[PDB]
Amino acid sequence: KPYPCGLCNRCFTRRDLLIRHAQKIHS
Ligand SMILES: [Zn+2]
Repeated sequence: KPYPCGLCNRCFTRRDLLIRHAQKIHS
């Protein structure tokens, strides 16, 4: 899989978790 977040300096596991991370913290 695929999922770097650009708001908090990161790399990742599930998709749904990145969506719930930005859609729960950033916007
Ligand atoms: Zn973040």
